Amino acid sequence: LGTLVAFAGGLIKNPWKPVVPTAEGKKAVLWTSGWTPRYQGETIYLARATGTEDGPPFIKMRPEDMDAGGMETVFPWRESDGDGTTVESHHKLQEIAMGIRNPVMLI
Amino acid sequence: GPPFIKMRPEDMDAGGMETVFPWRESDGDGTTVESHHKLQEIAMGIRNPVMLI
Amino acid sequence: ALLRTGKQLFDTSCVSCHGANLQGVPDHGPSLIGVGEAAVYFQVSTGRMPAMAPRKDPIFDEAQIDAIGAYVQANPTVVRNPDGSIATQSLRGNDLGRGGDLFRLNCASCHNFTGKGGALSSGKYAPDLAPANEQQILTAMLTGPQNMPKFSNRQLSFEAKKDIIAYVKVATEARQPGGYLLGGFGPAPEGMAMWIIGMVAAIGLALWIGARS
Amino acid sequence: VVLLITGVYLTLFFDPSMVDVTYNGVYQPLRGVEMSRAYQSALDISFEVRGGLFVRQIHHWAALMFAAAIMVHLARIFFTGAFRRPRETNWVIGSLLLILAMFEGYFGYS
Amino acid sequence: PGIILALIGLHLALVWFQKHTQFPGPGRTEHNVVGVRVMPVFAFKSGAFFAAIVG
Ligand SMILES: CC(C)=CCC/C(C)=C/CC/C(C)=C\CC/C(C)=C/CC/C(C)=C/CC/C(C)=C/CC/C(C)=C/CC/C(C)=C/CC/C(C)=C/CC1=C(C)C(=O)c2ccccc2C1=O
Ligand SMILES: CC(C)=CCC/C(C)=C\CC/C(C)=C\CC/C(C)=C/CC/C(C)=C/CC/C(C)=C\CC/C(C)=C/CC/C(C)=C\CC/C(C)=C/CC1=C(C)C(=O)c2ccccc2C1=O
Ligand code: HEC
Ligand code: HEC
Ligand code: HEM
Repeated sequence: LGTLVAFAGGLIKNPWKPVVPTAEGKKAVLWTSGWTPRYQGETIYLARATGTEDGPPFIKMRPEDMDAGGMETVFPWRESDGDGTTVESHHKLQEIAMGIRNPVMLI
Repeated sequence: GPPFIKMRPEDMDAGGMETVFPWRESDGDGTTVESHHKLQEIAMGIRNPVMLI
Repeated sequence: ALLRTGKQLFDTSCVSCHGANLQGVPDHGPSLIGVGEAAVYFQVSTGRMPAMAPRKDPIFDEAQIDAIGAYVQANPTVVRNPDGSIATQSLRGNDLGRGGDLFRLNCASCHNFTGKGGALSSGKYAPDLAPANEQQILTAMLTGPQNMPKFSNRQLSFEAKKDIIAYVKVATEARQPGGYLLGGFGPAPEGMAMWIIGMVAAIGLALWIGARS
Repeated sequence: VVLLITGVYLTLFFDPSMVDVTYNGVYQPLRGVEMSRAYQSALDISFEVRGGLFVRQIHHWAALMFAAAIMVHLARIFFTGAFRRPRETNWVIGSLLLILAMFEGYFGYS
Repeated sequence: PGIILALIGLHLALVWFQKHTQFPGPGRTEHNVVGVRVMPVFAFKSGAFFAAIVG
């Protein structure tokens, strides 16, 4: 019993421990999205992807940048991430891009 | 910003040894991703390091 | 004389559907006010126009179409060459990777990884992208035909559109380096080919080598 | 047996990492795209090793033939009754082999 | 792969030591095996089938 527990105990992780910082404390990953506010009043833009790496891979959106029959995929911008020129900003934008609950359909 | 800085003759004493690498201005400081990669390729080279005494 | 020849050609075959002032019959046709010459070019050249809807041969041929387009615009334009012809190779772009990312994000959900067809709900489907030219692709994504979202030029820039056009024209006409393309879809044709070729040949070899009774 | 040989070959070129990189390879329609190290390793096997595409296609076809042959053999055993009293344990072993092959192929093409 | 190799070994060992089944026929009985011996014929046929499948 001892050896079985010590051999299988390194894989087990608690899914409900609070690790994600939000505006109301720390929450468990499976309850947060990336659209979750962080400091009680932060502006999170609906940014769209450009598919290029010139300076921005995410640009803001104005209401007149679409027609009455279009659909756009948007992500959370959070201006403090900046365009991806520095390595830090590039990493922030990449963690924006690789999030399973990030994409949103705007019609 | 800099992982590599230039050298002048007076930046050393008569009993000093220093490891030096090839700079090539066009690499710049490692602020952008391309320059970061250039500097990484400088640092990971098996015939790059030079001993200056 | 373009506006004149356009109206006469329109009043003969188009007023029946949409209207005398191009405002839309409540039962027959849509409004057609805000649409430009690009919608007229696409819908007519692809033969989808005058109808009672797959692609077919166009009835008006490259001059009547331009006249009708100018007329409808006079009450999104097509791209032309500096000599007045419609652009064919000018619409290709040079950033194939960007074009492919944009295609997989915006377009591949309905057509395919490589522009094959797709099934939609309750009848309708998305066609194959092989028989379309560059101007037709441009006008398609500019006007947004039935059940296809309309991609404004402000949400998808002209350069991004040109990159997407280059990517689809490469993905539709490049030779496969691995043998016979089994339909462009995934492992369903591959499992079919397995069961029909490999297992049949193996079982025939077993029948030849072994005995039976 | 063919799966074993071709997999041993394939292990000399694969890097199973999820760290991200930019392609900058020979397949131009993907130049400049952010990918993982595993996807780039598979693209390299396909496009820059002389024979790698051939070998991995042999590998995938051998996997499909493996599964189909196992199913046809199970059909023969079941319909002829070769699973009765003396050979029930061998029936059980074959069933375990079938489950294992299913999951091994699933992990393979991922 | 290791587990599958071990199970295939045990499977083939059981098939080898519990002799094979056969269909009812003229000279066939619940107590004998009618067929061909390994050495000249069975190994030849098995190797030829292996080569054909690889092909
Ligand atoms: C015979 C056996 C199934 C009996 C099991 C007894 C039963 C009590 C066990 C419990 C299992 C439960 C209760 C239900 C089982 C149903 C299912 C969920 C089982 C999961 C896996 C299962 C064990 C696989 C068995 C399937 C079966 C044994 C395959 C044998 C097929 C036959 C005998 C091959 C003969 C040669 C063949 C016909 C040559 C022509 C090719 C034809 C068209 C193959 C048909 C065909 C096949 C078979 C495809 O798999 C396929 C996949 C993708 C695309 C197309 C095809 C396709 O066309
Ligand atoms: C000795 C040496 C290797 C040590 C190495 C020395 C060292 C210093 C060198 C270092 C180098 C290292 C790094 C590498 C060494 C070697 C390396 C290069 C190899 C890498 C892998 C390589 C590519 C593989 C090549 C070899 C290949 C070409 C040969 C394959 C042929 C073999 C494996 C066939 C086996 C067949 C099978 C598994 C055996 C089963 C027994 C037979 C088939 C009976 C089966 C069978 C049974 C059992 C029935 O009961 C039955 C009942 C009713 C009907 C039919 C049957 C039936 O067929
Ligand atoms: C009543 C039969 C009918 C005929 C005839 C007809 N149309 Fe249409 N048209 C429709 C219908 C219905 C639609 C709605 C979209 C669809 O069905 O694809 C449409 C769509 C269109 C559109 C695009 C609408 C949009 O929102 O972008 C244009 C442009 C158009 N028609 C112009 C024409 C032209 C040019 C002709 C050539 C004489 C023509 N119509 C003849 C029925 C007709
Ligand atoms: C499932 C929604 C949908 C999306 C998203 C979509 N398409 Fe379409 N597309 C369609 C449908 C449905 C048609 C058929 C229009 C018709 O029949 O009038 C079509 C038609 C077309 C055609 C004309 C086909 C022909 O035969 O001339 C082209 C070209 C095209 N789409 C390209 C694109 C491109 C490029 C994108 C990405 C910007 C895209 N599509 C995104 C559904 C979609
Ligand atoms: C025994 C049953 C096996 C099955 C059913 C199986 C199946 C598969 C399949 C379907 C793939 C995807 C091929 C592709 O890229 O299209 C794959 C990939 C791979 N297999 Fe296997 N395989 C088996 C055994 C092995 C073994 C024994 C090894 C190594 C010793 C191996 C090594 C690999 C490697 C390295 C890859 C990734 C390389 C690549 O995808 O190009 N496989 N496997």
